[PDB]
Amino acid sequence: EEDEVKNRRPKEDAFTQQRLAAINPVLTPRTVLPLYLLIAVVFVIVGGCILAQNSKVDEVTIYYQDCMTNATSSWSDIPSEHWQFVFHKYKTYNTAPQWRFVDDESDDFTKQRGTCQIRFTTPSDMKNNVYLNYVLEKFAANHRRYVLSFSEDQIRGEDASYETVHDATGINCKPLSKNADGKIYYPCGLIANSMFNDTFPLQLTNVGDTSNNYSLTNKGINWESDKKRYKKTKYNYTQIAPPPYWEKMYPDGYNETNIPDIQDWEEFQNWMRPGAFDKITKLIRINKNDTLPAGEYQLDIGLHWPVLEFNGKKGIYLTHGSHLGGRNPFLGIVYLIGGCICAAMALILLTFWLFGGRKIADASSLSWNMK
Amino acid sequence: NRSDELRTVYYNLPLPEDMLDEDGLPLAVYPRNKIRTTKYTPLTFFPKNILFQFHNFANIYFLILLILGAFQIFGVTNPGFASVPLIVIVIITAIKDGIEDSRRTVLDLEVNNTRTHILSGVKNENVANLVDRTLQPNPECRFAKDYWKNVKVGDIVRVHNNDEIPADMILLSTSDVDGACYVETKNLDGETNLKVRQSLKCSKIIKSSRDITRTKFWVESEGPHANLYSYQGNFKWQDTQNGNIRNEPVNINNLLLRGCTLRNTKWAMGMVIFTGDDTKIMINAGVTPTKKSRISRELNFSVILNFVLLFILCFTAGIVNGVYYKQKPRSRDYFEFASTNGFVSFWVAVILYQSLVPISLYISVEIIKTAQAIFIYTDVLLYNAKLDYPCTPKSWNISDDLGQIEYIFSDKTGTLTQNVMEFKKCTINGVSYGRAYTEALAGLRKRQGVDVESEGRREKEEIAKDRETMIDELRSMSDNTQFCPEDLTFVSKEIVEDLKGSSGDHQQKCCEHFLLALALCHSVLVEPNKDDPKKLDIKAQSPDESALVSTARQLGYSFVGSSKSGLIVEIQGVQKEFQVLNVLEFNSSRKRMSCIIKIPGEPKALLICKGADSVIYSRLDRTQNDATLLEKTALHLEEYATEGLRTLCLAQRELTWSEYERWVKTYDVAAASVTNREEELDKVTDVIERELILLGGTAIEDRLQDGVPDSIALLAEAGIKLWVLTGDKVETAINIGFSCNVLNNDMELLVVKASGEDVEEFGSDPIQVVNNLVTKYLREKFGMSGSEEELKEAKREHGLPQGNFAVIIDGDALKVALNGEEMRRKFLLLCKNCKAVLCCRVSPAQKAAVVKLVKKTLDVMTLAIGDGSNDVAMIQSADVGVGIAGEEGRQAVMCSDYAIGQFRYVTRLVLVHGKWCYKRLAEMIPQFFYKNVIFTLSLFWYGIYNNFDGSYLFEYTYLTFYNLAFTSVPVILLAVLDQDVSDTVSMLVPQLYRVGILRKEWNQTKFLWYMLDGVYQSVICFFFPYLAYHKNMVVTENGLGLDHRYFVGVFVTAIAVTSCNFYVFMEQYRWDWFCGLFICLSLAVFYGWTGIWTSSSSSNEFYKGAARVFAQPAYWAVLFVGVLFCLLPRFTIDCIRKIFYPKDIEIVREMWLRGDFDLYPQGYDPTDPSRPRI
Ligand SMILES: *[C@@H]1O[C@H](CO)[C@@H](O[C@@H]2O[C@H](CO)[C@@H](O[C@H]3O[C@H](CO)[C@@H](O)[C@H](O)[C@@H]3O)[C@H](O)[C@H]2NC(C)=O)[C@H](O)[C@H]1NC(C)=O
Ligand SMILES: *[C@@H]1O[C@H](CO)[C@@H](O[C@@]2(O)O[C@H](CO)[C@@H](O)[C@H](O)[C@H]2NC(C)=O)[C@H](O)[C@H]1NC(C)=O
Ligand SMILES: *[C@@H]1O[C@H](CO)[C@@H](O[C@@H]2O[C@H](CO)[C@@H](O)[C@H](O)[C@H]2NC(C)=O)[C@H](O)[C@H]1NC(C)=O
Ligand SMILES: *[C@@H]1O[C@H](CO)[C@@H](O[C@@H]2O[C@H](CO)[C@@H](O)[C@H](O)[C@H]2NC(C)=O)[C@H](O)[C@H]1NC(C)=O
Ligand SMILES: CC(C)CCC[C@@H](C)[C@H]1CC[C@H]2[C@@H]3CC=C4C[C@@H](O)CC[C@]4(C)[C@H]3CC[C@]12C
Ligand SMILES: CC(C)CCC[C@@H](C)[C@H]1CC[C@H]2[C@@H]3CC=C4C[C@@H](O)CC[C@]4(C)[C@H]3CC[C@]12C
Ligand SMILES: CC(C)CCC[C@@H](C)[C@H]1CC[C@H]2[C@@H]3CC=C4C[C@@H](O)CC[C@]4(C)[C@H]3CC[C@]12C
Ligand SMILES: CC(C)CCC[C@@H](C)[C@H]1CC[C@H]2[C@@H]3CC=C4C[C@@H](O)CC[C@]4(C)[C@H]3CC[C@]12C
Ligand SMILES: CC(C)CCC[C@@H](C)[C@H]1CC[C@H]2[C@@H]3CC=C4C[C@@H](O)CC[C@]4(C)[C@H]3CC[C@]12C
Ligand SMILES: *[C@@H]1O[C@H](CO)[C@@H](O)[C@H](O)[C@H]1NC(C)=O
Ligand code: BEF
Repeated sequence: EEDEVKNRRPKEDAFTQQRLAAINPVLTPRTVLPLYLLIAVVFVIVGGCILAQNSKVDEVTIYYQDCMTNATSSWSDIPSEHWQFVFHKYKTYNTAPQWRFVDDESDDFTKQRGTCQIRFTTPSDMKNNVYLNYVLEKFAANHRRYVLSFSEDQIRGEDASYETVHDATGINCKPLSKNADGKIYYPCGLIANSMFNDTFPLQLTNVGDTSNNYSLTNKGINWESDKKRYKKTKYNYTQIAPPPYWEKMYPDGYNETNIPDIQDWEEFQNWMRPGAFDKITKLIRINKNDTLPAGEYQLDIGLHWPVLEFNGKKGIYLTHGSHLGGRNPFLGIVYLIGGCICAAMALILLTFWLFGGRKIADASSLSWNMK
Repeated sequence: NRSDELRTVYYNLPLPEDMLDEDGLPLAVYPRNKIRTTKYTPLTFFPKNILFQFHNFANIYFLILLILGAFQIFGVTNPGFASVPLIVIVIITAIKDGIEDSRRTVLDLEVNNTRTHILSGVKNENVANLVDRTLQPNPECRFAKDYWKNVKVGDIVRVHNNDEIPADMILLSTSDVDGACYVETKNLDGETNLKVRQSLKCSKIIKSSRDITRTKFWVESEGPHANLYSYQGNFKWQDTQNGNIRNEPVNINNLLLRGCTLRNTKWAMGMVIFTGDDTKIMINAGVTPTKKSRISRELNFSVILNFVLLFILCFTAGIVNGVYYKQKPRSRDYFEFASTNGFVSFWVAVILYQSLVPISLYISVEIIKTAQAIFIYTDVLLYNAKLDYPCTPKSWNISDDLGQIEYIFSDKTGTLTQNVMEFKKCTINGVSYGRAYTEALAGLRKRQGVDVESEGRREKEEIAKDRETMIDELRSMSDNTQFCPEDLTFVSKEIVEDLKGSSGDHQQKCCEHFLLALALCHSVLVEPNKDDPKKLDIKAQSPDESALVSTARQLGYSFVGSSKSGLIVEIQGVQKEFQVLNVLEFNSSRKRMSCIIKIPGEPKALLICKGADSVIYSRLDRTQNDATLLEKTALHLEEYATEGLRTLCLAQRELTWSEYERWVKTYDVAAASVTNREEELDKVTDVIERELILLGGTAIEDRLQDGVPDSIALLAEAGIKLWVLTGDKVETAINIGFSCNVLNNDMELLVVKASGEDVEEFGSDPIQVVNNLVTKYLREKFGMSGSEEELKEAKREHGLPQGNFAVIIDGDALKVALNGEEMRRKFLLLCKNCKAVLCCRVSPAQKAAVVKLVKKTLDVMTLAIGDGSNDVAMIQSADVGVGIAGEEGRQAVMCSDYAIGQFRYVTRLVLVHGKWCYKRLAEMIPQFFYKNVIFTLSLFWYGIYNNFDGSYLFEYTYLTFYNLAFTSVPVILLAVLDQDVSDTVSMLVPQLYRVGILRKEWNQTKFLWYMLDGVYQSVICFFFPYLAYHKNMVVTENGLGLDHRYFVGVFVTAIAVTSCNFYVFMEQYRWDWFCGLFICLSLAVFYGWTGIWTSSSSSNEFYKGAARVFAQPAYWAVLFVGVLFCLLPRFTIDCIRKIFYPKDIEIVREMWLRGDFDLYPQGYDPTDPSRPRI
């Protein structure tokens, strides 16, 4: 028998022990009614400001989708279901505009061709900035295949081959990748192919005193920074072709000096931004220098876009704007309603607290100390 | 648990050709001695873990989307960026569970490497008279050091003193004569007293290794059947004198179980029979379940409801996209160039809203659970500095259960009580000596209405003064070489005063005789200490006898030495040797130990018996007695019974020489007799003690853990009903339940027994006895004689303690009380209306069955706090296993969830941590299911425009950076760093925990309300930007072109992110510097990351979202009203439901901010015996 032989404490911190500095709030009528009243007053004031600002914006919308049919060759008025004037100075100044059609038998496009002349009067001014946009109702440009139909290499001016245009990722132009002859379209996809085609004027031809017409400009209608992605074409002038709906703008193809430089073509960049909802209002003419005085003006629109074939609509939308965009009283209404709801809720809480209130903190109001 | 499948263990005999099929390896194989408590086996960890993870239906949905977006080509982009999130989530869960199993494996390796001595020198032939004195022994055969894992069947094992036995062994030899080993079964059963185990008769000849190397034998044993009081074996050998096979029975008493600790014995040499899983514990252990939480199942149901909503959305999308394609004239057949069409539309809308239940749900819940477990581990008030053990969680997924725990099934060995026995009071000559301020009396005085803290400290100071006075008087009276004040459990000062002679001569003489008798009638041995030679310690078979002998040696009546016939006693300094003529040992059926000594004076005989109160009161003389000391002693004992003091009684009697001669004559007639000489000694023992004179009684308190009588009070105030699944016996359990304030003085003790005293009225088979007892107890006090009409109505009560009774069940009465279905329902309906249900003599399987009965039927959350290898089954099968840690229990801490230091931590692991975690998860789950509805619903609401064609309103990088960066961290912080009330007010008002009992925070109506709020919120978040664009669509402050669907997407995402973050902040109970900081940081993350992504190269369609959107006043004008209109309904409903109909927590917080709980410290803990009066 020789088998006779032979600092973990948790670090006491303020975070490890979950004893961090904190404030435990309670919703007492001493700290609820002031909050409700403050929020109500602030929101009613902001909404009053917004509504006062919105009640001054003047706008002119004129739909001409049926000028090729319902209009004549003389100065005739427009039906009441095609124009809306909103002028805060004169809230009852209907003075319907007058439109006329001058058919051009040169084009063989019977669907939509000619030129619509619209004379509209404005009894007020538009300070230092006038925007003329085109409204396209009932046009669906927000579909699954339509929106993902383009190529960001051809947009960036790269000489994208057929594979980089057809075998790309989930964003590529699948239907209109290549034509029959074997030359990949330069503007590919259903967005560039289906571009708005009505040609708007470069000035508002005056009527009263023709010595001074109001001018517009197609330069500066899109974000300047947008010119950092739309680069100039780098194609060999022999491997591209206009989209199938652009065959009337380039009837002979893409020769040396006809390839459009999309960088300085701000309307094309405006159209490659597919509108989210149904209506599509895109800026096309801007005036930044001169104020637009009162009187009558005339627009010469070149109708090249077929809209009535799907019961859609289109028209002009002229406005000065505001800090909250065009005339849209939804923001002011919502602010007013939020403020009034907060005030009414504060009053209801005051009534319930002064008529059917409880004790501050009782030892007999708990669940166990009562039964 | 089957008793079949017997085995045969040889030693020094090769197996015959019947067991070995010519390969030298027997057909039978025995499992290795390695204990395996890991949740997942290291060979099948990955498949089991993946199946457990894919149990959740959202994982199956993600896998379906994966396999149907991968095979169906040309529907989505490359799927290489869709499988990575799911694979990453699965691998994260896999690494987490692997870390948990690695912790358990570290514990198992620390347990398995314990030292043991194995016989080395002779090879084993199993796996790869008695002594033949003729053959020479083997000089290389010794007991070499080895571990537990290498203890195979047939290896001779020697267990040293205080050494834990490796496996079941057949006792062969012991240092003591007759081989009477003593084992501490405190882990396999509740017995605090050392159990005696006898070795084999023929195997006593051997004493060392040189004798056993010449031994050859074999033991035929039954299969392991997982029973602690039953075993059948046959030892067989061949005689060295003549040629014949000798057989010998082997009962349970010759078996050394695994968890048994060989105590008060030098060394026991035996042979192993069962190993590893075959041991009597690893069969009553269990299968270490996965321990899923409770909120996970309702989470799966909520995921199914989200699937239903997703299917409804996809159906109404595929209908309209497919009805619109049959309308003319549309703008698609000009410019854009029904079964399969509707099908592809449906399965495009499916991939559209593929995130109604995002991939970050089962990775946010896991992060939250792990963070809450880590915050439990690093709590300083859950650290027991006595052994350096913080509350280490071992199941990280079980963290919200502790807030729903309703039943607590305690233990009584190392859970409710410590392992010390302190002599407190005594009764000599009808006079009660002793002082003590028991915590039971403290709770009683609190229930009376008097002050306890100041009065308690005052009384403790008086006890300390009396103690120092007693020490001074005992040191000034005489000098004793064995005296020591640190072992002086007695504190009274009148005892020494009346022992020196301040109350007459007869009283002094009687006190001296009583103190001498306390040091006479005992089987206590004396051993000199290892370090201090003069400090001779007392090694006794039971702790109460040790306490008696200690308090005797303290008062100047030391007992030393064990001579041939006699023992030395130092009375106050003078040494005298007595003569123990006979010693009738304390039998489990006698409950009294007697000593017959020869006192000179011809001399006389003295019979001194020490036993129970009633047992000795029966063997008394009501005729020749004081007739005044009996009533006083009975009153004192009835008084001590209401204080948890397990009292005894001492009775002496004088005898002449003729009576003792007649007694030794009938003894020699009975002692050396045959044909059941046991009954003869019983009757002679009964007739010698038919008359006795009581000379005093004792009282030994079994000390509880610190702050147990107050932790029990806190838990019972919170509503957590507790049962006591006790071990050893009934009276110990009763006095302990009296010590901690569980059993009151007016509560009737319904005893449910089989063969008791109230069973003769229903004398029949035990089944009918138990049935009649339960039925009569369910009829008169509370009449509910029935099964399905009262249980079905009581299940929908969530548990409210009431009834003012207690119930005590035995082991057999329990085994019969849960064997039948109707009996199960009747017994459970009985205990549900009781206040203090106890148990007695309950085996591990039976307590596990009790836990399963309370869990399955009457669905509730049970807790299984307990220490001991017998408590493993109920710990595993209780969904919360809280194993008490220490240097004693090293098997019920492994196979458990949490391992706290002592019981007093439960009332913090469950009352403040559990409630916190439960409320945090019950607020996180609806917030998480609501923050995704508000987003994908916007993708759907963009469908009633665009005619559900399947166009994303948000960029391809907002669908993957909304459930990942913008809104995940605030929700994680709301679920990790939220607190209803501080721990001081949490443990000051535990009634708030009742909210976690009724399941009043996480119900499906709350989730439906949150989903409806998400629907409304998403409606507003989408239709405010649209209504801004709805008139003329030119809202940019300079024209210049807005209205790309990505810009409206940024509008909607801004409103939704701000609304969701402020919603998370609104429903948070406390606002600190971390959650607010990270909410502001998430808002800034959204804004700045839009700014970084737009103003960048690879942002083709966007490229200027931040500069073109955030710079307009209309964006903010829309954002503010969006946030206000998304937050106003819920905030108003909160402000009304917290003013008009405030719940409990609101009132608690109002009175907390008023200044009610502003006196107590930060780390307050009412379950602390060292807290000052604050
Ligand atoms: C402005 O873009 C318009 C796209 O809608 C485009 O209309 C398209 O014009 C082409 C002719 O270049 C038509 O193509 C079809 O025309 C011939 C003769 O009519 C048919 O026989 C062929 O099938 C051929 O496909 C498109 O049908 C037509 N698209 C629509 C929707 O009507 C205008 O031509 C563009 N404007 C200008 C000035 O060209
Ligand atoms: C390239 O093709 C151009 C046609 O798109 C052509 O432009 C003109 O000159 O073509 C017509 C011929 O006179 C004329 O009617 C167009 O109005 C012209 N278009 C423009 C934009 O000026 C170019 O002349 C051709 N150039 C060469 C070198 O062949
Ligand atoms: C401003 O615009 C008006 C309207 O066009 C011009 O008046 C006529 O312009 C057309 C062509 O634009 C000429 O064919 C007519 O001969 C013009 N009429 C007269 C009476 O001049 C006007 O000339 C423009 N003014 C300036 C300065 O360019
Ligand atoms: C507003 O004034 C600016 C500044 O003169 C004009 O910008 C220039 O216009 C002339 C036209 O005579 C061009 O030749 C220049 O190339 C322009 N400068 C540029 C583009 O940098 C602008 O055209 C005026 N617009 C209006 C509507 O009057
Ligand atoms: C809480 C509910 C019941 C009542 C809320 C009050 C709101 C809806 C009512 C009360 C006053 C009303 C406003 C009164 C005056 C005007 C000016 C008018 O040029 C436009 C409508 C407008 C702006 C009304 C809008 C609606 C309005 C704000
Ligand atoms: C496994 C299941 C869920 C796959 C989906 C099956 C259902 C929801 C899909 C598959 C076929 C689909 C239908 C196909 C045909 C049409 C006819 C069309 O005029 C209306 C839509 C309608 C009625 C579709 C409705 C949705 C539809 C019934
Ligand atoms: C205007 C016409 C042409 C198209 C009609 C589309 C609208 C009005 C219909 C078609 C599908 C309908 C939706 C079908 C499913 C749900 C989801 C539910 O949680 C809220 C109601 C809601 C959102 C319905 C609202 C009305 C609804 C959006
Ligand atoms: C070129 C000029 C006209 C652009 C002016 C744009 C103005 C109206 C926008 C752009 C930046 C915007 C601010 C950005 C930051 C905040 C802080 C927030 O806590 C309150 C709103 C507030 C204060 C916004 C108010 C409106 C704001 C000032
Ligand atoms: C225990 C709970 C479920 C009781 C129900 C309390 C809540 C849900 C009830 C009781 C009082 C009720 C409110 C009474 C008054 C108003 C003001 C009214 O302009 C909007 C409805 C509103 C705000 C009610 C909403 C619902 C409401 C707050
Ligand atoms: C033009 O439309 C108006 C509006 O109804 C109608 O009265 C008028 O007859 C139409 N003119 C022609 C030529 O059809
Ligand atoms: F050791 Be016990 F009372 F389960």
